[PDB]
This record gives sequence, structure tokens and C-alpha cells, in this order.
Amino acid sequence: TSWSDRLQNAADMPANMDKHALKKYRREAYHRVFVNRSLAMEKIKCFGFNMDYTLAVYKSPEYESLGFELTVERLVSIGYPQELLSFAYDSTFPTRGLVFDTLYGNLLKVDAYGNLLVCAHGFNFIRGPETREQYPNKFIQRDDTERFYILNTLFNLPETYLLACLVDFFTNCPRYTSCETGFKDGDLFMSYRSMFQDVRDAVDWVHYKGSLKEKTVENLEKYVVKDGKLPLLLSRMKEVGKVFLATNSDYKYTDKIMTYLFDFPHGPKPGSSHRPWQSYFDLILVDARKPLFFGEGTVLRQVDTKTGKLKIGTYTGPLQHGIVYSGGSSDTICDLLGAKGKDILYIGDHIFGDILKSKKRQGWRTFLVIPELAQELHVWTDKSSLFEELQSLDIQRRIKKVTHDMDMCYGMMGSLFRSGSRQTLFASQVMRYADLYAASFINLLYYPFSYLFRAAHVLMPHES
Amino acid sequence: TSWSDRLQNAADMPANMDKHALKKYRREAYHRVFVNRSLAMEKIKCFGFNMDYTLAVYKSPEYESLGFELTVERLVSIGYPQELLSFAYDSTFPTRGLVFDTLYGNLLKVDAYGNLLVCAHGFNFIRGPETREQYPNKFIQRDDTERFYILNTLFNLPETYLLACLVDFFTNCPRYTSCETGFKDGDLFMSYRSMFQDVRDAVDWVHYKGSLKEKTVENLEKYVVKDGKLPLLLSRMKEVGKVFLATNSDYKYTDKIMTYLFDFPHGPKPGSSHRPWQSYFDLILVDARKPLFFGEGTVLRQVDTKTGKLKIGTYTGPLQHGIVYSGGSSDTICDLLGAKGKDILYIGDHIFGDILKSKKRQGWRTFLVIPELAQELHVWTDKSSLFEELQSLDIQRRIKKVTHDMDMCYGMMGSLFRSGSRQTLFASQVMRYADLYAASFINLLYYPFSYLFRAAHVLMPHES
Amino acid sequence: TSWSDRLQNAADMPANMDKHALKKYRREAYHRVFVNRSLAMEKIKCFGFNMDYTLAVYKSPEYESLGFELTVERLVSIGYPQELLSFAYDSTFPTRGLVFDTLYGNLLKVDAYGNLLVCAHGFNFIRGPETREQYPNKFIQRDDTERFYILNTLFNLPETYLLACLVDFFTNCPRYTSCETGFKDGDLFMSYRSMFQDVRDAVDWVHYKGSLKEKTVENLEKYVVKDGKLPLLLSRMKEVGKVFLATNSDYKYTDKIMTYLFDFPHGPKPGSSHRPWQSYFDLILVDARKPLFFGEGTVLRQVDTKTGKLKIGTYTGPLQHGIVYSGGSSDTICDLLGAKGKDILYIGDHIFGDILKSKKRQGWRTFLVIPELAQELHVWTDKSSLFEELQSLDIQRRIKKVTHDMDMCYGMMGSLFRSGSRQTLFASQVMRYADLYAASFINLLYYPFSYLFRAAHVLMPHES
Amino acid sequence: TSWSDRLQNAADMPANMDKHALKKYRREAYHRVFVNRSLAMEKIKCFGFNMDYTLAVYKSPEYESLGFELTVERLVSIGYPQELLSFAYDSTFPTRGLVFDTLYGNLLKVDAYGNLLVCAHGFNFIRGPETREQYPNKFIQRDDTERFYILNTLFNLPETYLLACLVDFFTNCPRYTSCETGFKDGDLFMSYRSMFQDVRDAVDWVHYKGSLKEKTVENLEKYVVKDGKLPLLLSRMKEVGKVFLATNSDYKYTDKIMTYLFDFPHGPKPGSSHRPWQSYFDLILVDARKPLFFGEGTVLRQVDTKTGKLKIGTYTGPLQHGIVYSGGSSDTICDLLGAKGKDILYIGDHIFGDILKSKKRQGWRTFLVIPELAQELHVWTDKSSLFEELQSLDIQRRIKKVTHDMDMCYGMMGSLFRSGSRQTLFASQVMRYADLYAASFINLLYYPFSYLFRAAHVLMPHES
Repeated sequence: TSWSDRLQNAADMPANMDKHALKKYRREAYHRVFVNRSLAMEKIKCFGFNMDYTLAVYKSPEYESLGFELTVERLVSIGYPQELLSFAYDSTFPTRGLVFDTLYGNLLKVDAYGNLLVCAHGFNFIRGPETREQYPNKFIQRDDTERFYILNTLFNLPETYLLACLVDFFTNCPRYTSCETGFKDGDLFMSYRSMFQDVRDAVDWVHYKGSLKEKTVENLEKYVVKDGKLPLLLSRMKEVGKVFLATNSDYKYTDKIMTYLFDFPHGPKPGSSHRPWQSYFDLILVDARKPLFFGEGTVLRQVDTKTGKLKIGTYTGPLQHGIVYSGGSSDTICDLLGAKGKDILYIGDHIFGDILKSKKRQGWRTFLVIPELAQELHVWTDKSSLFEELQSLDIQRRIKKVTHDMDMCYGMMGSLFRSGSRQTLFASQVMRYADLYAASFINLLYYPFSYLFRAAHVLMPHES
Repeated sequence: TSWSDRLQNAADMPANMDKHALKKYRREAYHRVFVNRSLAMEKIKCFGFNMDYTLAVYKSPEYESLGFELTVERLVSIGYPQELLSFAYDSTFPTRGLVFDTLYGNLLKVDAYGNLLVCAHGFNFIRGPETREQYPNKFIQRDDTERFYILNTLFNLPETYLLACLVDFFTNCPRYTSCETGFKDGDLFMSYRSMFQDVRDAVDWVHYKGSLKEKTVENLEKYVVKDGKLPLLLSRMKEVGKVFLATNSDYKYTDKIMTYLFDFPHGPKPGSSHRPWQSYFDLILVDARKPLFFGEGTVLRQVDTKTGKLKIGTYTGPLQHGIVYSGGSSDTICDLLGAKGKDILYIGDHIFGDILKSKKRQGWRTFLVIPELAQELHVWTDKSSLFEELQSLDIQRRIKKVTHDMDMCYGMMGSLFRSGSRQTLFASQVMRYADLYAASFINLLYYPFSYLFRAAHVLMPHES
Repeated sequence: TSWSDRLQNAADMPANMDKHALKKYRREAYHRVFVNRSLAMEKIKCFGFNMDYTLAVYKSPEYESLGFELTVERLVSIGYPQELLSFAYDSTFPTRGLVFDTLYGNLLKVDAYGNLLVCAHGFNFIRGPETREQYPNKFIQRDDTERFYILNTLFNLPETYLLACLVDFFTNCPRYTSCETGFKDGDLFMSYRSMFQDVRDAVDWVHYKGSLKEKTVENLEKYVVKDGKLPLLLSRMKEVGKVFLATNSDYKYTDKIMTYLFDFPHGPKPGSSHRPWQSYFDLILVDARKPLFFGEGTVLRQVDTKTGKLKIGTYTGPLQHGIVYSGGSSDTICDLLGAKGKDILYIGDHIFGDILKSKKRQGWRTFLVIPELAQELHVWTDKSSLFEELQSLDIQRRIKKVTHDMDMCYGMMGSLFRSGSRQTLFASQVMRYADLYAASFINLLYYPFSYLFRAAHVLMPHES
Repeated sequence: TSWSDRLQNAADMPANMDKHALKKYRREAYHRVFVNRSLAMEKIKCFGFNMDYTLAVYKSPEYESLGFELTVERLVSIGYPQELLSFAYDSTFPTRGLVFDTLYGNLLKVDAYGNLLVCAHGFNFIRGPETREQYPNKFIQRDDTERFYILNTLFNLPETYLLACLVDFFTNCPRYTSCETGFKDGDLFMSYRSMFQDVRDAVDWVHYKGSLKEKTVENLEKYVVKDGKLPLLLSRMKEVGKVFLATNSDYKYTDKIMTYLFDFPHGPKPGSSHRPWQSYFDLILVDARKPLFFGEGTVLRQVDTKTGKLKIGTYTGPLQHGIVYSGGSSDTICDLLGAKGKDILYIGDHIFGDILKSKKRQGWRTFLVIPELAQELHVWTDKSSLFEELQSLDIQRRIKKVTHDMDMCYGMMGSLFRSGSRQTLFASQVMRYADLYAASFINLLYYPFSYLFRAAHVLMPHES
């Protein structure tokens, strides 16, 4: 059962908007919105969205496997060995948020302070004492971005697994000699760093010059979750405020995806006339170039929605009905919608490019969609006995074993949010920058128009 | 009663090292070490120190007033008007950690997300609605370091007050015309930014070319707290590990200050022979240039301790008894003491340059000394009824009034750690980067050699 | 008669290697090598080449017109108006080396000191007094590379004309309003700068993602000059030294072009067996990335010449027979050929990326190929009476008229080397950085193996 | 006979302003203005000056020796060995414009292309073949400013000699071991680079915090050339245009120096009333911060000429009589004097900071003062037989000997302008960027108000 199976199962349900049903529905962990900082929904005047893995939730593991296959094909096309074609995407290996160390070719799971929680070289998991040879303080400086790449996004899940596949392959292939920082093949030396660069280049190519989008839009039922409650929630948001889209994708792809997301024989509710997806938005902006978008951005352009090309020139006019923007900056949104940052709830899936940056640079309110939570919540509740035992032991060898047993329930790289009793960097960033979070933003449907999301005030140790 | 009065009162007490007395002493809030993250003291192999406001605690408000007077004199010397000489340092106005906005000339108290908690233009406190003209989202981007300067250090306390004095003076002096971003005097325009730059320049000059150090070392009993328990604690640290000094100050000043700090007719305990301050340290390093020290640092030099000058050349030798280093980097300490970062407890007063940077760049364990806590703890316990009422009301106009009444007990700029129920940026940084903290590191004396400092594990909302 | 007609006419001639014929041939201006600094050919141990417009001389105006058409088609494809399709390349307008001012949309011909010699807005040539409104000192700061782009290369000739076409078109099209820095079309504003950026982007796209190379290699007799004396000269160079190729082009294109350049039924001389082009080179390097090549360069790779793809890994081996390199740096050449810079004569057509940079960064000896000189020499000798009259007048209105009459013989933008008696920036750079220069490097064939190219010593005014 | 003796000898002469005497006087090489590019004096509307070594010509070798002594004293004060005190400035060693190579500790004389003409390690002159070990191509990349420092200014003459003294001293002192890149003293290693940095720091300190200015202004007759014709020339310039001062020095020093330069019992001519130096200038600007001055500069300030301090604020007013400016940019001059660049003749001694930068960045006309030419002209004419023989030989061992014999007449580092028949970088920069040049700008006195300075037009080799 993948997290997208859970999402699609809930997506298939019709909305029962009886007040008592909603209040009961939201109490269930899977339909709940979780709260890091208090947020009064009545103060929100604009609801903003990205598209990928928020509105358009790509099905798992089908989409990751497609991106993996095309990335492998691209690497082989540029001269990587044929054996790469025998790889096959394995969703049980990668957890999101791992750090690839380009010096030693390791995938690392770290806490918020750069402490090592898991270390794998290829598919070999390196235990604590053996990591000290390469990591004498069991620690990395995360912000050394020349050395470390943090595989933060759901789009990074295939390349997370591919990196481990490649290290595994070159390590065990007799044509190559394993060295500390790469692989030697006679008069050729491939460092883990140049390997990583090829992989990054190939992933980028697949998404922006290859056939990934084309293969996606030709079989949208295979690749994209569809939920009839999406138009209902957006229509209700538009009754009490403004709704905008700000996506890094271009207009042609956005139009294809959004048209599918709204392709029902009805509008917001069953029995209502169907409405075009654009009608649900007060402002539509593509080619956003987040996170640069939240600083100086790029020049504001207008999409010719007939041809899908940009009109020539910087757009200097006002917000018009039916206009579609390209580029610009977050100030564009604020000026055109007459909003200040704390009036905006921005709903995204990119912990860095959507949530961290809109919070820190603009003071927007933030809703982080975490698709894997749809399944991790089930593992967390089903295996709570493991965690509680671990808590009790905390109050050594038994600790490591329960930690391992708990973690393996999530996959070979453990929970997105912890390893045993130790929280991941990703978990710490969710708590710090996401005001609200959930497996899907659809869970906002089950809360009244002026709900007060509440979180406990924080006290320092000397204040307790 | 200043915080240094509290510190000096505790400093005057002799150490009762009876186990039961210590356990009772540490229970009292004023002699306690507070814990943000668990720390097993038996794992610490090296204890590191800065000097200023950690070993050498400068008396308040005498030292701030001295630095204020010399800074004013420097500004007048370069052509600021004579009326500056009528200013007098007022310790009730500044709270540490305020942000000077060089665009509009305001001192701001903000939370961790850049939200405005207090705004003062000169000595005029600007209420919420009036701040929206300059701060439409009641928000600043803290990391716009061209515009905002965060007055983070105890050395910044005089210039915090001086900035408000200057804005107040120019605003109310008839020779000048107040403008949005500065003051006009006929054909001269002084922006708040250039004013701020002059003040910064003058503070730097006073500390490094003026008479501040000279005036300090000629009356050390007036300006520096002295505690006979300092040699005792350091001697006990040296019994179980290594002890090092890493200060930004130069050797001549360090020697004068440290000699005074150890100038008792005895050594670690009464009745013992006096020992030179250097004998308490396995490694002494001056001109550290933190925070650069925790990255590439500077070249390692050797101090000629006879002349107080640097020997010519990069020092390439080993750790020798009696050698004093200059410059280098944190890797110097680790290599020479054979330590890894998590073996080190570094004790400092600079939330950024000592604690944040040693944690994030090197994974050192951290102890933050917060001198003002020595008094803020008394206000917190004496006025707990105010905070509890505020907590109860949280569960509008009454809220603002109790908030104001609570805050004014700390000074015109409120507590270092909060305004009402809202935590400051400074408080959030203490919690995030200081593993331990206290009004003085001397409180470590009251804990056994292998104490386990404990903090509760953190859980995400969906895990609760 | 284009300069490539002249080159092809000389290329059709067989080589008469009788000593007396050669000495007579080289005396003629069209077959001469011109000398800025003395160079003893016997000291040259390596002869280096780029490919484009040196070995592969593209025919004019056919090649410029092809690149122009494809660039226009690309701009229309991205949304420029259909009227662009009515443009047609006009070789009489552009002279190489003009500066496009992106602020005011002008093409400028300047001297070495940034003084304006010619100014055209579209096809309107702006006389001296009218240029002072935009250029108060009749001067530009050439190195303000954010504002000025110097159209230095033969590849820039189509975009030189296209920029003037576009300014002309938008200026005279009623849908647009002309402004100081661009064109307004209702709520769209296209600055000359963003227009220029589109043009640059389109030129780059045409060369590296469009069909330019494909259209070139499918009709090489139309697009590329072919000379049976090329293998003869290279074979004679290899008898007395080493020969290398260092091109920015990739291997697949280089192989197609070079195979055509050597496709005769004979080798170096008529009657000799044909030899593959690679056999003429001691070292072959593609993807050179000049000018970066002459600093740190890029990592050295090996071309798999069977597949045309790069082998995986950095190449760490020695110079091997038949190996083809990719990337690297100029130090690669020096180390593998055992040469120092002054042992190398590097023959190129890029005044900046080939000649200036190899001279200034490495002290290579330099030979600049200037294809247009093949025709400009004819204009210079045929119209010498105009220049001599101008010289005599110099020793006002008559001066301007003779200047105009002289310049128009070269085209609407005058000689590459001067306007009247004033030398261009390009001329000054040739003299400063090109040790030798000629319309074709083939003119080296007509000089003996150890010729001493001589230039007069320079004296300062006070030394004369 | 130093060049300042020559200057002072001519300075002692009264001005004979009879037209025929002037025309005869200017024909003599020593009173001539030399011309690199034609300049019509009637087009000049503003005459601009720096002060140091233009208006205030410091006497040689007294001033160099003073700066040398104070720099040595500063180095000893910071811990360099006592033997430095036995050094004594020797004007026969340094020639201006040498390059210190901080990697290998050599002084190099180079041509415009970075080719080695002279190489000295300490006082050991390294012959051609031996330089190839460190300089395999007998070539340096001058613009590698991390490695090479070009000792361009007359202020650099003492540190040129001091660098050679230090390398010589450490090389021959038994306490130190000579290494390729520095000196080892047990556990200390001093690289030539850190040595160079100390020297630079000490020179800067001596000029801006030490006693150099103080010692200069207390004995101005010893240290500064004085010429009664200076007020005459400036007064005549003011009759036909505007006159401005733009100096890097501060106002207090400028006032002391300029007051001395004008301290005669008369004004422009004998018998006329004395006038204050300021009255000779339409615009006075100090703290210019050239070369930054010729780009964005610094904010414009006003000097309070009563106190010598800056008024507080940016000066926003107009040009007023008696106002003195500080900072600003070259656009300040142009706007306030209503001038364009080619209307300005700027007279300076800094080949880079005055002449190169005003030419390249602003298109100013330029006059370079070269004080040493006052003597080098005498050597050039007295030893012309040596140069002519060298010219004849050029048309091997005899060549080297005549080259050495010629060069030694100028000093151990040869002529500022050449070594034998090879021109220096400095000579090439004079020709390229100085429109006019002379040993003193006073030679402009001997030319009529609207003289046309003429230089021959330049022709390319193919145009001859």
C-alpha cells in the first residue's frame, strides 16, 4: 500500500458536508490538518497553491519508476554501461530528505544538527563505528553545498535510489577499481562527484527536454491522482477569499494537468455545471522560478493562452479576467491581490522552495503537503508499541534493535521524520517553517470557514 | 539591582563542595544550568572558553556607561554636535538583541520569524497600527543585512541606547528637518544608514584604537567581576579533561584581564599556592577571529609572550608547554588536543559568533552564558502572577495591558526572551543552538563530574 | 565579390613550390603574412589551430544568410511577429566588431578608446551632433558588459544585421510606440535589452540546438571553402614541428567538417595517397571551451571516436596515437606536447577567445586569420587615392566627405579597421595581440621553413 | 644628480614669457611636452590635477629614504629582527614599475606581454637560462594579482628596495633556512607572500597612521620641490578655462602642502599680491579615493575648512565659492564644472589610478607627469651612442653586453622605459593611456594658449 493508494482511496469518497460528519471526519488522523503554529483561518484572505504533488499528486511508485527509467535511459544514451538497463526502481529503498555526500559516495540520513543517523554506501548500511573513518565526528556541515546535496523533493526519489544503484554497480563490477572518492577504469577515473553531476544533469534533462511530461500527459489516469473534492474545496475557498496558482511548470503542461484534474461531468458539486479549471483562480502564474520568485524574481510576462507562448515584452498592465502571468515575483501576487503576507496561506510540497522561502523571505503563512504521511501515519499508529517501548527504554543493545525494527517498517531508510527517537532534519524543518501540514491539502475541506488551528505556546527551560 | 550585582553576590560566596550542599544549591534557579538538548558530561573531553562576559564579566552598568561615553566622545571628535555630550547611558532602555532598521531609523524587537513585537523611533514607542505604514506586513526580512543590524552582543548595549538617543536628538532639534529616511540640515542630508555607520565605526574605534581597554585595565575592580570559584572550577575541569581558551582579544589585554581574574592569595582552593592563570589551560589561543575561526580561520601564529608581539612566520610546530597561539582555526584546537567536536563543550557569550557557529559548522557541544539571566530570573519568579494571568487570558485589551505591565518589569524594551506570550528571536536561537545555558558558567561547579543533563524528546504534532 | 570568393579563387590554385615562385607570390599583398611583432619561425615547435573560419572557412554570404534565416525562424517560433520572415540577410550592411548599446538600441563603431566613429539606430545613421544627446562625451565605457555587447566574431555578422532590422521594424511599425529605451505595445514593453537577449538566445539556440550544423553538413560545397593546399601546408608543418587542433566544436561536427576539408583523391600533394584528416595532427582536442580553456579550463575527457560520445571519467593517461581529447586546458597541450608558450604559434579567428587570451594568459605566439581582409585589401589598394587625399587634407567639410566616400566602399559600416583616418577598436586589438595576421593562414605556405618575420622596434616620443 | 635636482634647478628659474624665448625653451628636450595622441589645447575647458608628485614633487632621495626608514622602523616595531635597522635606502637599485613575485620572492622587470627582461632575487641578478627553472616560458601572467604586485608608483620606490633588502637579508642570515617559497626558522615559516604582506601593511601604516606626513610637513624645504612658476601657470590656465584639484590626500595635509607650494612674497608674477592657494581652483576635492573615484566613487561630503573635519551628512548643494569637497566621483567634477570628459585635461602621476582609469572609464584627456624623466632624458641623450650601436647590431654576445652597459647607466634595474631594445610594460602603458607626458607639468607654460600637440597617425602593417 503506497501513500498514493491511501490518497486515491480518500479521493474516491464523495464529500459529506453535514457539519457533524465533517467534525467527526477531521478527528481521524488521516483527514486531519496538523498544527505547528496557531493560525486563525478567518484572517486568511488569499489561498495560494503550487501544482506538483499538491494539486497534481503523482501516483506512486508508477511516476517515480517512469522518471527512473527515463533517467537511466538518458545516462546510457550518453555512454554509461548497458548494465544500467537492468536496474528497476524500488520504492522500499529511498526515503526523502537524504544527503548525498559527493566526496565518499554515501547516502546519509541526518538530524537537524548534521549528526549521522544512517549511512549507506550503495546498498551496504554502514554501522556507527565504521562511519567514523570517513566522518570522525559522525557529523556533516550540511551547508557545504559543494560537497553535499540534500534530496529534498519527491522528484528526487528516483535519483536517490539511482545513486545507490550506481555506487552498488560500479563497486561490484570487476571492470572497475573502487577508490576512496570514486572508481578507476584504467586511464579513466570517475569520482562520485562527477557521477552525481551526470545524474543530476540527466534528471534535469528528463524533466525539461526528455519525454517525462509527454509520457505523463498521455496516460494521466496511470500517473495522476484525481479527486472530485478538489473543485469543491477551491470553490469554497473562493467564497471567502482569493485563490491563486504559482507553479514552476510552464503553461502548456499546467493546462494539460489542471484540465485533467477538473475533468468531471460536474463542477464544484455533483449536479453542477462543469467549469474550466482557470475559473477557480483569481490569479494564475506559471514559470514562477521559485525560490528566486520570493526575492527579486524575474520580469513579469503574459502568456498568450491561445498559442501557449509568451507575449513579447514585460507585462505592465493590471490584473485582468482571464490573463495568465509568467515569471514575476511574490510581490506581483501581493500587489495584484491587495494582500500582505500574513493574509496568505501558501500551500506547497517543496519544504525549501515553497515553504521555508515564503516564510523566511515574505512572512507568508504556510501549509506543507507531505504525501508520504498518508502511509507513514498508518505505520506510526500500527507500530506504536515499538515506539512506546523505545520511549520506555530511553527512560543499549535492546535500544538499537528496537530502533532498527521500528525503522524498517518504513523502508530501508526509515521514516521521513525520525530514526528511532532522533528526529530528522526534514522533521525539524517541517516543524520550524510549516505552520500547518497534512498528507493532502484536501483535509482543509473538513474544517469550518473560521476555524482556529491551535498549537501550544513554547516556553524556555528556565521558564518552566 | 543589575545582573552583575547578582553575579558578584554569588561570586563572593565560597564554594561548599559537600555533595549534599551542591545538590541543594543547583536546585535553586539562580545556580542552575538549563538544558535544551541532553548532554552527558562524562562524554566531554575538552572544555573551551571565550573570555569576554564569560571569564571576564564586565560590571553593569559601569562598563556599558564607559563604552557609551567614549563612543559619544569619538562622534563629537569627528564633528557630531556638542549636545551629544549631554547624553548619559541609561541601562533601563536597551534590551539585547534588537534590530536597528537603517532605512527608517527604528529599533525593533522581533520574533524568530521577523514579526514585529516592539517598534521604537527614538524614545517614541510605535503601537501596532502605526507600524503598518512602514511595515505593511508587521515583518522584516532579518537576513537583509544591508538594511538591518541585529544588536546581538553585550558590547552592543551602549550603541543600542546611543542609536535611540541620536534619533531622539536629531528629531527634536530645530536645526534639522525630519525626513522619512534621515535628517536634512540645509545642503546636508544624514540618512539613518550613514548615522548608523558612523556609530558602528565609533564603537569599533573605541574598542580597538581608543582608550576603552586602557581605562578598563586601570580600574579592574570597578569594571570586572572577580570570583574565587573560577580557579576551582577550572582546576576540576582539568582533572577530567582538557581546558582551552580561544578569545578574539589580543594577548596583552587577555593577560591583564586573566591575571586579575586569578589574583587571589591562593590557587584553586583557599590555602593552596597561587598559580599563574596560564597554568589552568592546556591550550591558549588569542586573536581567534571568530566566527571565521570556525571555517578556514587565519594562519596559525605564535605569541612571543615576553614582548606580547607575534613571532614572525606561520607556526608549524607541535603543542608545547607554555606556548600561546594566535589566529588559526577550530581545527587547530581539535588536532592539537586530539578531540572531535562532540568531545568539546565550548562556553561562550556570543549567540552567533561562539554558539551558533561552533554548533552548525563543527558540531561542538555548546554552553551559552547569558549574563542578564541573573536578574531576569528574579523578575520572572517575582512577577510570575502576571505571566500566569496572561496564559489564562490566552486560553484582547486586557491582554495588551498585562503584556505591557509584564514587559515593563524588564525595562522599556522588555525581556530578552519574550514580549508577553511571544518569544524573541534571541530566545529561539538560544533554544536551537545552545545545548546548555545559564547566567554564569560557574553553575557547572554544582554538578557532579558525570552528570547527565536531560531534556525531553521532541515529537511532531502527528506523533502526539 | 565577397572575401570568400577571393579565398576560394586562391584555394583553387595548385601550389607551385619552386622557391622563386614562392618568394614572388608572397610579395603580393593578398598572399602575404603581415607582421605586428617580429617572429622567428625556426623557434616555433608547435602549430596550433582552431577550426571555424580558419581551417573551415564558411562561404559568404551564403553561411551568414543561413544563420540569419534560422535565427529569424527561431524568433518567430517563440512569438515574434510574422513580418520578421520578410527580412533578408544583406551583407553590405554589417561590419564586424560593432558594439550594440542595449540601453538605446544603437550599433556603434568605436575606436580603441571608446570614442564614437559611427552610430546607427536601425538603418538611420546618426551624425555627430545628434549623437551627443545620448552620448554627451561621444564615448562609451566598452567594459560595461551589462550595457554593451561587442559583435566581435564572424558568427555575429547575421545578428549584427538582424539587430538593425528589428530596431528598424519596430520603429516603423504602427502597432508599436517608440520610446527612449524600447518599444511599447499597449500593456507590453520590450526594451532594446530584452530584445537583444532574445536575439542572443536565438543565435545560440540555432548553433547548438537548431538545424544550422545539420544544414551545413548536408551541403558542404555550398557552405565551406575547400583548398587542396591545406593538407600540403599541414604536412610541411608536421615535418618541422608538432601540429594540434583545439576547437570549441564537438567531435561529430569536427569530424564531418574536417573529413570534407581533406576529401581529395590525394594526400598532401597530387599523386600521393589520401590520408585521414586525423593523421595530420599530433593532438586533437574538441569541446575546448575557449577562452576558459586558457585559464583553469575543464576536466580532461577522452572521446570515444567510434560512437562520438565521451568516455565516462576524467582521462588520466598519456598522449596515445589516435586518442581524441575533450575539454582540458591549454596546459594539457603544453604538457602533452612538451612545449612552452613561446614555442607555440596558435592560429585562430577569434580576436578575443583565441588570440587576446592565448597571448595574455599564456604568452603563446599568435596568428590571427581575418577572412574579410581578402576583400578589404582589394578595396584598400583600388581606392588608395581616397586615403592619400585624406592624409593630405589632415596635413573640414571636405574631410568628412572624403571620409564618407572612402568608408562606403567597404559597406554601410565602413572598413573593419578604420573610419577615415581613425582606427577601430578591432584594428587596435589586432595590432596589440596578433603577432602575425593574414586573410588566410595558407599564406604561411609561401614562406621558407625558418623565415624571420620582422617588425620595426617601437620608440617613445622622447626617444625619437 | 637626482631627477628632483633637475626639477628644482628648472624650478629656480624665473619665467621669461617673451614669445620667442618660450618657443626656443620648449624645443629643448627637458622643457618639452611629449605627445602620444594629438591634442588641441583650445578644446580643453578644464585643467585637473592630483597633488602628490605633480604639484608637490617630493625631493629624491630624501623622501624615499624617509619613507624607507619609517617603514623599517615599523617592521622592527612589530617584531622583525634588529638587523633591519642597518639597512639604508639606496636610490641606485630600484627602478619604478617592477613586479614582485610573491611566490618565489623575485623582483621582475617585464615587457607589455609579461615577458621577463630582468630578474633579481635579493641583490642577485638571475641570468636568462637560470630564470627558466621558475619561469619556464620566461613569462608571468601580470593580472594574477594574488601572486604579482606591480610597484607602479613613486611611493612604491622605498618598498621596492626594502623587498630586495629583506630577501637578501634572510637569504644570507644563518638563523634561517632558504626554501623555494620562503624562509624557515625552526617551527616558523615565513613565505615571501606573508613577508610582502607585512611590508605592504607597514608602508600603508607609515603613510596613514605613522609619522611620514608629520615629518614631511615639519621640514618642507628638505622634502618638497618649490617652484615660483606654479602659480603663474595655474593663473594662466584659469584665464582660459577652469582649474580643479582632486587628490587622494585629506584636507589637512593638502592645505599644509599647498600653502607651502604657494608661499612666495608674490602671487602669479613677481610684484603681484600673494593669493591663497585655494583661489587658484574653481573646484577643490580631497579624499578622492581614486581609482574608485572614476566609477561609482563615494558619497559627496563637504569639508569644514575651519576645523579640517567633515561636515555631517551628504552634501546636496551647488558649487559655492570657497567650498571644499570630499569623496564624490568624477561625475561630480563634470556636473559642477559643466564639462564633458574630452573637455578635461587631467594631470597626474599615477599611471593606473590617475591616467589609465580616467582615460578608460571616462574618456578624459590625460597628462602623465613622470618625475624620473627629468634625469632619464639626460642619460638618454648622453649615452645615445650606446643605443644607436644596439640598433645597428639588431640590424648576440655583443648585443647582451651593450644592453647591460646601456641599462646600468640608469641604475641596477635599468631604464624605467626599456631594457636594451625591449620596452617595459610601463613604457607601453604611458604610450597607450597618456595623451601627453613630461617630467613636469610646468612644461605646459612654454606652449601658447591654443597649441596643437601633434602625433603621427597609426597605420596597420597591411596599410603601409
